[PDB]
Amino acid sequence: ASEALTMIVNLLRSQRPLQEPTVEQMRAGLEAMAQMSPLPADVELTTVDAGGVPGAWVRVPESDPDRVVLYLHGGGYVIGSIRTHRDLAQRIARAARCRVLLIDYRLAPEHPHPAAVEDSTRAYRWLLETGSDPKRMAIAGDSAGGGLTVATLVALRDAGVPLPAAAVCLSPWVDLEGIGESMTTKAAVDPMVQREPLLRMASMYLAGQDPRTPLAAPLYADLRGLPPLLIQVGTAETLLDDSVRLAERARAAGVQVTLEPWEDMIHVWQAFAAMLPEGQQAIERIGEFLRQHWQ
Repeated sequence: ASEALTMIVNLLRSQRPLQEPTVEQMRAGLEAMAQMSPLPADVELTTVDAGGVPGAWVRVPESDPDRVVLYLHGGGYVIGSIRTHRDLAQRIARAARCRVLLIDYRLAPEHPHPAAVEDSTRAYRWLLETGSDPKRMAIAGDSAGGGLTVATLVALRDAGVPLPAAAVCLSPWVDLEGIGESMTTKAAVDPMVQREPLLRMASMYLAGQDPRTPLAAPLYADLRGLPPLLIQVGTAETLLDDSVRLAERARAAGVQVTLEPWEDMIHVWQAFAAMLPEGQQAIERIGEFLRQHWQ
């Protein structure tokens, strides 16, 4: 991997964003880290009420105004915000040549499952209500937001809502128990995600609900009929086997899955694209995949 990976690893091993002592310190810590990425002057951000869910439209000069990604940020269902993920959103907008709707879905512990899924589905329905066409749409998200992407598709499908052209999951979190093999075998190389913080956040999100509740943990959901999926994951991830198991489940359900394991990459490495070449390479691939499914 690029030597730049070492710089990102060193940042993460010191900041330990998922290990802050309180939820508010975790939230603030991630916001502080996100501030480090230079947000380009050509990005246009417009706040919107996306049918009862706050959001921001993220547009760049070459955004096709009729193509839209609904972007579901990471943060364990507990942290993250429009501020933390606006840079990743604009990078995707730029690569896919589309608009991104970045939503502020309800967070746990204040608002446990199923609040996040209610909000994601509501935002998607609002996009349809306001004139976006499924064939020009996609849903994407990282980490918890990658799990949320799958859950949102399931819930939309089950409600008879037309599904979008494609979806993208970046290091998705789909196993709230942390029982994948890599949770043990990649613990040494993962500078961000370990089982203890995952269980901590899962508890906040679940509020005592079964950790295999399908819309919370879509490893246990019925995935038949989902649109083409791209799953990007790094091999230096405790969450590697979340992606592997998701791909297995989706393919078994007839979904057209592309599982892309990026050698030596860390969790949501795409977010570090300002400094990490593989991050920008992976984002370019996301744009290629989306544009292909929108042809």
